[PDB]
Amino acid sequence: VPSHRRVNPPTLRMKKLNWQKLPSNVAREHNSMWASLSSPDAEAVEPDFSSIERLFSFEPKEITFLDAKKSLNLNIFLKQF
Amino acid sequence: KCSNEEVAAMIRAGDTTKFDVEVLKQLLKLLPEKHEIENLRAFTEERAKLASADHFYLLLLAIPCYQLRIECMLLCEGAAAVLDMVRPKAQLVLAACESLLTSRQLPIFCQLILRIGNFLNYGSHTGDADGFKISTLLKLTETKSQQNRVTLLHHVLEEAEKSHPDLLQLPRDLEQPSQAAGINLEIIRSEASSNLKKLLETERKVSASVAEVQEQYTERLQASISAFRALDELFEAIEQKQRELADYLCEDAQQLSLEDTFSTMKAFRDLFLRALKENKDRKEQAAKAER
Amino acid sequence: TTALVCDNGSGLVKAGFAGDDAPRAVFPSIVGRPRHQGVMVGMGQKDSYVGDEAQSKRGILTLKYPIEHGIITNWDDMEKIWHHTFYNELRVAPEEHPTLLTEAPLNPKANREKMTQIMFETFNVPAMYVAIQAVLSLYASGRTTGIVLDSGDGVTHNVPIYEGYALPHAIMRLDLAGRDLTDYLM
Amino acid sequence: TTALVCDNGSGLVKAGFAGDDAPRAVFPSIVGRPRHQGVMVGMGQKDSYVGDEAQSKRGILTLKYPIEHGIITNWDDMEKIWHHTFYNELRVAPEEHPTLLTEAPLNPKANREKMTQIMFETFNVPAMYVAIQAVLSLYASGRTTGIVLDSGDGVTHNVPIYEGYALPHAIMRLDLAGRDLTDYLMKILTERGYSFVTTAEREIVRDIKEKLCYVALDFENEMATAASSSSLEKSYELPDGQVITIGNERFRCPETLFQPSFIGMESAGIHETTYNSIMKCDIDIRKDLYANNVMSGGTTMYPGIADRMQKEITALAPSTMKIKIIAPPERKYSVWIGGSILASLSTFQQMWITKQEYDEAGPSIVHRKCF
Ligand SMILES: Nc1ncnc2c1ncn2[C@@H]1O[C@H](COP(=O)(O)OP(=O)(O)O)[C@@H](O)[C@H]1O
Ligand SMILES: Nc1ncnc2c1ncn2[C@@H]1O[C@H](COP(=O)(O)OP(=O)(O)O)[C@@H](O)[C@H]1O
Ligand SMILES: [Mg+2]
Ligand SMILES: [Mg+2]
Repeated sequence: VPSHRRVNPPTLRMKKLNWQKLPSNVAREHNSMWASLSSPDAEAVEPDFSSIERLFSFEPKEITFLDAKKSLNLNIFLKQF
Repeated sequence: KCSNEEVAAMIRAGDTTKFDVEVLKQLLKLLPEKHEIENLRAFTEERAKLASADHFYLLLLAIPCYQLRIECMLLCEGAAAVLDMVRPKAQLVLAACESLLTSRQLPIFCQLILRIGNFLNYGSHTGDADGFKISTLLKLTETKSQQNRVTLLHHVLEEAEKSHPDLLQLPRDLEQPSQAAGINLEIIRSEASSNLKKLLETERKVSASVAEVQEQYTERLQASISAFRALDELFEAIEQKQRELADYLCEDAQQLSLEDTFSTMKAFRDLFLRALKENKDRKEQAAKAER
Repeated sequence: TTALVCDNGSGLVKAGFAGDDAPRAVFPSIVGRPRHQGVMVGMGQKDSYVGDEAQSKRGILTLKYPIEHGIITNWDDMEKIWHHTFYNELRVAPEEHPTLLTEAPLNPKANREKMTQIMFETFNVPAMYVAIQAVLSLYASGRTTGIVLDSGDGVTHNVPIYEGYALPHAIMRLDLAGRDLTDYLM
Repeated sequence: TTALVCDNGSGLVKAGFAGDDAPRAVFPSIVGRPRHQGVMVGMGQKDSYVGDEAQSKRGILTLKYPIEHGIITNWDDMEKIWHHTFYNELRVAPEEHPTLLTEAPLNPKANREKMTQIMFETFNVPAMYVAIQAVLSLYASGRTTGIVLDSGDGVTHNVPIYEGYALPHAIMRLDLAGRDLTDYLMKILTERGYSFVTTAEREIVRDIKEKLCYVALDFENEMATAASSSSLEKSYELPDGQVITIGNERFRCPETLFQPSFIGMESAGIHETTYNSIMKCDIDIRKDLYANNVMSGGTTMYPGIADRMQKEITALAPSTMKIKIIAPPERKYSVWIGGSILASLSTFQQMWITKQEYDEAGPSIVHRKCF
């Protein structure tokens, strides 16, 4: 029934926002921030979920077991012989 | 750069222009000792034969209640310095709490952040929540996109530029909340309480002193005690607004709900301006690349 | 593809292909403009001789060096040098070949800016890189560390290099090289 | 009898009569030798120009600094400096006037031996005194206690003094001052295409540093402002008539004082030197040093150094107590002013070093007499 809880589900898997969840009874208190926002008369901005889905979703090859720097030094070392 | 008689008469006259905190601290650290005072009082010869140091000490001994007068100089300049450093900061703290308790675009902004967080964490235990703590605004920059360039806060201020730009007027309400306190309020509160106790002791000593010291210094002592009582009333108002801010953000008052909220909110407003700046730089660099 | 190395030195430009041990096109960096009066009709004679052509016919030419103390003075002359070494000596299209450039230490940065602008606009390349000459001199020796005293034609500079990392603050420069020795011998 | 105060600093020798406010003879400490050939026979072509003559005719002179990193290296040049500052500048006999002198902290003892032997054998005086520069700077600040960051031309040393007791263990020294800033400014001007390689050009770059450079309050904001807009660019006229214009080099050059990794030194800035000097003191007296951060030396003449210094200490120190920076406008000559304060005192007659003390105890009584 609140406006913010009306969430369309994402098709792709979204990256998780990490926060500590407030309990719903505490946030709906009369002195709280969120009692004014659970009313439908407040201005609830619609997020663009398509953009969030777009941005926040999840020769032969010389195979070497070494990093590029040590291979570079070894090649510079070997070609002087 | 003057004689012993002029600084002696300036100490007696109550003039504080050439007497700041450090000079009076040196003078109190170069107070005469008991045997020095007794030897100068038992000095019976010609006082021109003494040094200028001993002549200055005899001029200092000639001043009645001279140590109490020097204490009055030091406490007046110290009380003035303490009020000048503490009172605009305490006024900024009171204005910070007053504009934190009431805000216009901040419910719309935190409702939008709650909608986006409910979209991101849908199906989890944290999702379908009616709210969050004030520390989530620090944690807005933690969540960050595929390209590792745009954070969640940067994305929110990017979309808020085109949709609802009144959120860009959000730091205008938070400028008296901005810059926090700078220092801990309890330490300068203890300094103000110690200064008020010292000034009350000094007024009791002046009331025990002669009428010359009373007419010279009692009105300054009364003005300083009145200003420090107004400062203590301001501290009590800050305590009341601290309890109001603790009940406003749904946190218990036993934890630090005064300075931590100022630091969290100051860092969040700096991240707001920094995210605005980086999104403007991203838009300008994209425009330059397009050109 | 096969990369190019073009050491654009202060007195001689040494260009050639990567993977090779001998530079294919070694030619001096001069621009020879005629100064006397031509009397032949038939054209043929250019208004600017570049490279070995200016060396061969040098008795009727004013020779201008575009690079002075590791700093490109006349950019049009150095563009002509680059055009000659790309199109006449080595004869390669610049937009299909990687090309490695060299630069002296402690240079003015706008010289590097203008070389980057010419190599990405005029002779636009698929890729390029600008690197310190003493580092490449140490890489020729087969060793990773050491000090290189590179004394070219405009700049004599000392660079110490530890583990492939050239130490920036200890690099020094001296504007005394082969052109000044030539002037003193003159 | 009027005494003489003569700070023989690394940068400029500042001398004058005691009991006064300003030094009469301020001149740089250089010895200039001609490197070319003389052809014009006559007119007093003297082989070694000293001081202002070496400054004026500097285009044909190799200039040598006798004091390098606060240490008198060349001694004959320093004798020529003393001869010029006594005979030509002040024009006074040394044998009828006391002469106060100054010295750097943690100095070698044989340096003090040699200065005492020159001040009693060559330039004979009735009396003389050697004092620490930070102590005289604190005296000219009018306070007995405080911490002094003295940054000259070679040495930036931190000295805390509590109630006249200069704490020896807490004194430290960082070899980064004005000549290093001048050499770095020579290095970074070559990015703009201006070459300054000679010692004559060092005075021109030093004048650029004196006239145009300033300490940034925030370095990264000044990078952003300099890269964004060319509003902070400033033009300077060379002695040959050419005009250069410098941008970020006005504040990249003093930033070596806060970031010595620019010239490649592992030690941190002067703020960390001040703070690590403060933890070497007793915890009772640290509160007084926080409110009494005195500066001296001309490397502190940049007009943004106080607020940046207070910001750096307030970032470093705990914010529970008060931080204050003592930066008087005449802190360039505060070494000389403190010497003039100390010379004309009635008590200071009994701490003079006489010739009889010299004859009895060698040139070595300065160790047991002074701190
Ligand atoms: N065999 C040689 N003997 C002496 N000097 C030479 C010789 N070969 C070249 N040089 C000097 O070196 C200069 C070329 O040096 P070079 O390695 O091309 O420097 P850069 O690459 O910086 O131009 C020439 O001007 C010449 O004076
Ligand atoms: N107005 C100024 N602005 C910036 N730097 C200055 C200024 N005046 C002097 N300096 C620098 O500070 C030094 C001043 O010398 P000083 O500290 O009096 O003695 P010394 O450095 O020789 O011990 C000079 O070397 C000069 O480079
Ligand atoms: Mg070369
Ligand atoms: Mg000095």
